[PDB]
Amino acid sequence: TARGTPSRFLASVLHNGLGRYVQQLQRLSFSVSRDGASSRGAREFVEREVIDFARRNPGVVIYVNSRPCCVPRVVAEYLNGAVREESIHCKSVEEISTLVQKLADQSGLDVIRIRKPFHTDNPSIQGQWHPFTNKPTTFRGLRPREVQ
Amino acid sequence: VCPPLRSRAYTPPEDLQSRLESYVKEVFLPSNWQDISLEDSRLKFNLLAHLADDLGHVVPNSRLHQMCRVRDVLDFYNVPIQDRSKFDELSASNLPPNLKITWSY
Repeated sequence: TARGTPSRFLASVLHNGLGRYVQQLQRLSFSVSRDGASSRGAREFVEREVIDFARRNPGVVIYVNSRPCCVPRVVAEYLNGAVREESIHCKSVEEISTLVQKLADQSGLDVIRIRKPFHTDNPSIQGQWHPFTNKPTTFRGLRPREVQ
Repeated sequence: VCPPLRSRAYTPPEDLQSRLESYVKEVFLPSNWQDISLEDSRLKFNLLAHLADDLGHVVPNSRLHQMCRVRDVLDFYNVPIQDRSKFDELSASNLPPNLKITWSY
């Protein structure tokens, strides 16, 4: 629930789109296993898709470590320092590809409730409303019931 | 003394047709030698054993029955095979500079 979960405001790491888009994902560590039905999909992904993904995303360093593992994993490290660990255990090649692409397209900001679907650093151009807007001024600034 | 383990890699020889037809003449000669039926067990064994001894590559039992003609034998012996490990294959598959692969095995 929102009250039982932290929340943040919509934001970008370094105003990611103003000057130039920068892929926030920087590192992808695939812990895979030579043997084990759990990492069959991970093995097929390493064989057929990891190279294409690597050449498509030259800004991401991909470390494929094949060691005895019961739960193959993918660790995504983002520019902002965030580290997201996902299990690719018993996932097909298509599922692993979609997960990796989602990690690539996702920023490092925490996946928590976002208070507002928008974020403006300059919300007002004509002047934020205050009680004295839309209020006429009187001669010599006389408040009501003032005698002089 | 156990001989050193043989590598399963096998690259077909360039003079494969000439070697095969020489062995066919040795075993059995007629025109269209590629269609010589290998229905006789004696001749089939002779040809296949000679080819295996010469080339270091033998027909597996699974494909032994389907090697019905000299043409089939030629096809099997011209299709290549490699035994490099998966690590070697991945490393030699032209890995991009941002992809690093290592085994702890």
